[PDB]
Amino acid sequence: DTLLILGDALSAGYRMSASAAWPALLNDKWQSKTSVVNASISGDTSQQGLARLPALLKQHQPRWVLVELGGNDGLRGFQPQQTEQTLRQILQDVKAANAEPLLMQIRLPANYGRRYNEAFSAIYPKLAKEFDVPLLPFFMEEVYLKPQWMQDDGIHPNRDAQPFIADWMAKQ
Amino acid sequence: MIARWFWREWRSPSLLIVWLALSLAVACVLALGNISDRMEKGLSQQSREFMAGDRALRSSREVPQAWLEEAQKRGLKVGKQLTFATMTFAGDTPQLANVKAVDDIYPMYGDLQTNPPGLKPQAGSVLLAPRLMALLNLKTGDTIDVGDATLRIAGEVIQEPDSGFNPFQMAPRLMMNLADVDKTGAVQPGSRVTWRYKFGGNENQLDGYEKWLLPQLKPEQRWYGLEQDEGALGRSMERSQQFLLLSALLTLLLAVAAVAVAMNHYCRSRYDLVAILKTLGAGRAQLRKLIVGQWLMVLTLSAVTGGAIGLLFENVLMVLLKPVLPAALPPASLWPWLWALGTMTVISLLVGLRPYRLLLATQPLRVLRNDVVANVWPLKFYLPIVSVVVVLLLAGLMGGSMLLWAVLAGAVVLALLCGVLGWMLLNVLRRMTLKSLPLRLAVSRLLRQPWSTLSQLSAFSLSFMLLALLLVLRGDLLDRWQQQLPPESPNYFLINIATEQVAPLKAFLAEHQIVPESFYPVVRARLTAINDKPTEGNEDEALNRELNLTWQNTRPDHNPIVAGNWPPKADEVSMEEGLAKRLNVALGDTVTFMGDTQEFRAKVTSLRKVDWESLRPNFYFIFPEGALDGQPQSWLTSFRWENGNGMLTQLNRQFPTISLLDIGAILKQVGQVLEQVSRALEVMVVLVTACGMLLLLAQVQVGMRQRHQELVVWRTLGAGKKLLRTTLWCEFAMLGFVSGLVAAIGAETALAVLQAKVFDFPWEPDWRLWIVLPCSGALLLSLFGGWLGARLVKGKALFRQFAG
Amino acid sequence: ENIVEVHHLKKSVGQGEHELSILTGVELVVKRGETIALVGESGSGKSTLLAILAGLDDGSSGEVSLVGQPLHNMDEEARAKLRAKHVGFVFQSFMLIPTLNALENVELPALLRGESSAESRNGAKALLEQLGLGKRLDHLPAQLSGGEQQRVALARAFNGRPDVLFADEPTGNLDRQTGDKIADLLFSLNREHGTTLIMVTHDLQLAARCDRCLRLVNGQLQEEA
Amino acid sequence: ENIVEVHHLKKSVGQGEHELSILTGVELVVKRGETIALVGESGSGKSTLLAILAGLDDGSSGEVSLVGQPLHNMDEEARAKLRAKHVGFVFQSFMLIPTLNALENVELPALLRGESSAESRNGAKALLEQLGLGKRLDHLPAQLSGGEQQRVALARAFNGRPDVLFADEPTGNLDRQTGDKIADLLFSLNREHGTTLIMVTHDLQLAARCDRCLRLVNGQLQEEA
Ligand SMILES: Nc1ncnc2c1ncn2[C@@H]1O[C@H](COP(=O)(O)OP(=O)(O)NP(=O)(O)O)[C@@H](O)[C@H]1O
Ligand SMILES: Nc1ncnc2c1ncn2[C@@H]1O[C@H](COP(=O)(O)OP(=O)(O)NP(=O)(O)O)[C@@H](O)[C@H]1O
Ligand SMILES: [Mg+2]
Ligand SMILES: [Mg+2]
Repeated sequence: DTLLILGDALSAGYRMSASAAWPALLNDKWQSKTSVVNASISGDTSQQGLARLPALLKQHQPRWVLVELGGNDGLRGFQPQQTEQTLRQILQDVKAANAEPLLMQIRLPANYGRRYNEAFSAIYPKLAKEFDVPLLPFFMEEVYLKPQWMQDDGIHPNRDAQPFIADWMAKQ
Repeated sequence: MIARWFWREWRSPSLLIVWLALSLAVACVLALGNISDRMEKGLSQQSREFMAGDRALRSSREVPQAWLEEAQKRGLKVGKQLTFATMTFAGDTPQLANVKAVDDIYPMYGDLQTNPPGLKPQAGSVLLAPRLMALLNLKTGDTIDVGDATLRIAGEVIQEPDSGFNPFQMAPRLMMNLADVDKTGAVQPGSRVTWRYKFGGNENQLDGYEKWLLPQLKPEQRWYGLEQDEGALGRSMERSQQFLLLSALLTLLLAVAAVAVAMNHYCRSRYDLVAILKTLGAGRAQLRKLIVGQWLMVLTLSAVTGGAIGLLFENVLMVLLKPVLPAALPPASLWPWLWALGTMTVISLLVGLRPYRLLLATQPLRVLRNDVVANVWPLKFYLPIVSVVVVLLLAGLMGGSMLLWAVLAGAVVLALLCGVLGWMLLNVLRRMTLKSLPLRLAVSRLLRQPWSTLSQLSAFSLSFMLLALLLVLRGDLLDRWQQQLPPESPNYFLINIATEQVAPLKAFLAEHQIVPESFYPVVRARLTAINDKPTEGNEDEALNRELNLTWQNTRPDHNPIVAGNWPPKADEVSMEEGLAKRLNVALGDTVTFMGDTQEFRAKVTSLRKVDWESLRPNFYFIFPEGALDGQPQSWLTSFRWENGNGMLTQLNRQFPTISLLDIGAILKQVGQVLEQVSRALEVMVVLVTACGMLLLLAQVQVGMRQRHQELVVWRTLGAGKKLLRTTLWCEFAMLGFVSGLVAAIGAETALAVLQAKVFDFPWEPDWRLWIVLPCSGALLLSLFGGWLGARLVKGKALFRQFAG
Repeated sequence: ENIVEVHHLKKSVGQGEHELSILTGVELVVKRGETIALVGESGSGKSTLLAILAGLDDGSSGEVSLVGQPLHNMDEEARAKLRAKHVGFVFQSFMLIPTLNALENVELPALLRGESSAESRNGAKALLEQLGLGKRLDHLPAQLSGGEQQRVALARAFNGRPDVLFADEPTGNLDRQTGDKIADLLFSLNREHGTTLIMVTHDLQLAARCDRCLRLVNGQLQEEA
Repeated sequence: ENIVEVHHLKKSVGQGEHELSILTGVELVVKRGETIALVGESGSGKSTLLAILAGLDDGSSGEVSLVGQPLHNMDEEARAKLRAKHVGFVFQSFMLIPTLNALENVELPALLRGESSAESRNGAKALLEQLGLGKRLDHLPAQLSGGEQQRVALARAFNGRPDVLFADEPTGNLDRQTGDKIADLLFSLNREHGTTLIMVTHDLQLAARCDRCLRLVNGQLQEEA
């Protein structure tokens, strides 16, 4: 069994080595039974994620796929319909190729705007219900009240939060 | 009694020329120092205005108010700014906006320009970027819901002075009053809200509050100023400061040399007076008081005249250059006054000390008949002591900067080369036969007194090499800045461009009469292993964060290959020299990259120079076409366009996934800074060149004064004026040729050292200097000597003036 | 025939109260080959009169003709050329170069005349050795006595080889033997080369040896011997 | 009684080949009130011998005693004090100040002696007018003739009012009348104030007028008259 991770620097690792990223830590924790491979790349869009999708699907071919994308798209700001359609197509492609998608419930920070945050957060339960996949909660809130787990920018967690993120994902 | 003495001596030609040279040196040094200090103060003030403050404190959360209360008690002015991002809605259309909130204190420094100008952040109204306004198709007087609160739109913002020079701020600018933030309710825990704190006031209270806060600093807090910044503009400011300090050092050294020559001439002239006063058995205290009183009166008069002339010259220059100058500079300090006065006094005293004690010990007759003087304090020991003293004094004055070390190394290598070449020239000339008259006359004049020839050669050589160093440094800096900022630089950037979307994008550009530049592909990969050794654990940024690899086809224009061959072949990469050095990577090393879970190895086959100050896209690695075709590729491009904004909105609607970036304000500001500093440097180099020309004229006139007796004897015998002019031309041309020849190598050495350890630029030898400097210096000296001899030959009954 | 002609030459130095009248009109007729001696007291104007006679200065008024050329009508360049061509002068303080040795000092006029170094040096050495200065070739004027400097100046004048020679105090700082030798050399040169000689000295015997003797009294020349 | 004593005084100038031997041992005994004349040829060493006799220079070897004080054993300061106290000197080139007038030049020693300006100026004016220099008070040495400069130097020496006076060529640049006047003044000063006089000149009559006459031959003194 192998778990593929496809997302942003939250899993790719912002300004840290590949082993420093949390998915590598989770793979180390799960060496015996189920390996973990990270394919996340920072700054990707939904269209860019779709472009990178076939290569990863053919190279890895895992049992489960962790799909956490659109968070940076929401941060930069996409109209809900376009990003919803692109994510729908990506999920359809992932489920088509004998791969179980894992969608992460992403909620934009409360200062980003309540209306858009609610509209963007309501997408994930709808997609999870439509595709019948678990929806792990937005654990960056667990980092919201942890300045020691964050960096100067406040966007990416520090290396200290990486073990915590790996532990939380292992629990999930 | 002695008043009539001094009044009559002031009319004497030798004392007159010595005093004129001293006063000119003092005035020029004082004026140059004052101008440089005022320019530096203006640069600091404009840098603060660009930063909109004197001290910056950036925090991710709320700092305790007690520190700000302490700052208020200290009297320093403190301002708070809150920056974040929100998703506003033009009706149904959502759009990200970078929201900023300031108090009434802002703008603390500089000026904020809005559309219409004069608007200020106030309650009940907000401001949007013109790009944002066009994207949301709103206008002045509209009401928009920012965050969770709806407010009226006051207008657009032309430019904000404190906008960071970051070419990654994709979010368009939004502005609102600091009091209305709680209306939106965006202030919540876990929010990426940045608190900037601007501090302004006198530097004494600034330092006091800084040292008060130093024990209280926290990791979440970043406290700094402007010089500590690693930005390219800050480094350029540092280079400008070093350039001004170098100019001050050069003019100080030129003044030192001129006053040293003048003091030597004066002390040699005073020999007869010393001998006659000692003959009558005058009291040692009495004669000492007389000689030191005359010397100090001369020094004081020269200092007063130099100060007055320098003040008047500075006022005239400020009046004349005011339209060229940006604004009225703040007044400077009195440190240049002390610098000039101490330099003059110390140099004169150290030059004149040895002859005074030597004549005190020596009998008057041995001075009169030039017999063997007392073997006390030989020059073989006197010169090293003087060199050590002046080196220590300069180090104390300028804090022992490495540029001073480079200058002194150049000076000593110039001195040794001058000595060796002078000995060789003396031998060859003694082995040489001639046929023309003025050539033989100049040869004889040089041969008879070799030590004065050596002294004049050294002075002219040092002056020429200092001037050449200044000119070369100014030219190199201007050329580098011009290369770094092309006037045709694009003012807009498109990022996150898809490979399938470039063709519609290319058609869009072609329809819009836009000629795009190279579309840079981007692949995100990390250098995991170097020479089969993993790079994990290394603290180098390139080995920790992501790398943006790319491939091209045409040879880079701004990155000439220093080592290696273009283009790299299959499994070959053109690497940057700095990265190769910092990663201990040499040519042929195996570099292993991981990107999109795909691992590929390349061989370093080309070393290239990359300047991060350049606004063009720059990369740590370059691949050939076909190396990373299978890797996923994003695309980046830039274009220049200022005609309207509707096409931008149309492009955004057609390509919402493509990020748009505006750099117009940053480009305008950096251009303004560069042109201001360029004007400053041009004025500085012009004035330094003028002062150097004046000092060279003074030295040539001193030499003519020293040769006056033989010239007037020749004219009395019946020498033609044309013959005398030709002889002076030949002699001074040969002197200037040799001086420029040695100064070429001296300037090469000094430039190499300073460029290696001060300006951090690659050194290159220039044969153009080696050719121009000797002939140019020879021509200048020949013209000066010819004009001076033409002036001197005028008059009647000049033989009566042989004694003087 | 008349090489030197003077008409109503006057000279005045100073201004206002400081003004002093030196000459009261000079009339002088001198042909080639004559030996002219000038006598008087110190401060009487003999030196300045001789100097303006040589054409190096212009008096208050008058006409001066040297070798049949109006010196006042000529410029400084023409006068310099005439001096380099046919005129030699000997001062009182010897006006010597402090930075040059005796041999170079006497060789200098020949070099200025474009002559080669070898012949000029040989002639200078001959002139110095005939004056007994062969052991002071490398010595400097500051290293030498006043009589040695006077002999160096005389040797330089001889090296000039002029057709007219003006000298002031030629044997003032010399003993009887050296003065006699210098006078014999000067008379031999005048008799051989026909060079006109105008000497100003206080030696009564040497003045009497000259063909004509003029005393300078109250700015006027009077024939005496 | 003997004010000047010389024992085996020798002087040599130069080095190696340039070395020249001037003196071969000098023995001299001079008491107060004597008039000593020195004779010889130019370059014989009279000037340097007189100068080292005045104690301004040190010879190769020998013992020199002035007014019963070993000058060689003293330092430059003691010699300067002795010169300011009892010694006056007159050079050949008059060593005059170019930036000062005659009156100030002669008044300078009295000022250096601490005397007030009025008395010093009156004495200087008297010395100049008795020499016939009353009309050249404001004139400069460059503005004056060589004889005028010599008279200025003599007047300065007189203003020094020393007990011993060394002079070189006192009447070389003077006519017969001025030389006679200077000699009469010097003899009157010697007879009145008892000031010892040591004069070096080429005038045979003036040398014979002195009490003793010494000729300098091959670096040795020989009694002549
Ligand atoms: N520059 C001057 N300023 C004032 N007076 C001057 C100047 N030059 C010359 N005189 C006067 O003119 C006089 C004549 O000078 P000079 O021609 O040297 O006299 P002389 O009788 O030839 N002397 P000498 O050759 O020594 O016997 C001087 O002594 C002064 O009185
Ligand atoms: N500094 C010196 N270097 C070399 N030789 C010197 C030096 N000083 C003196 N002499 C020699 O010593 C000689 C004597 O000098 P000096 O004492 O002036 O001679 P003098 O016979 O007294 N001359 P005068 O008084 O003019 O008749 C000189 O002429 C030189 O030959
Ligand atoms: Mg005269
Ligand atoms: Mg002598």
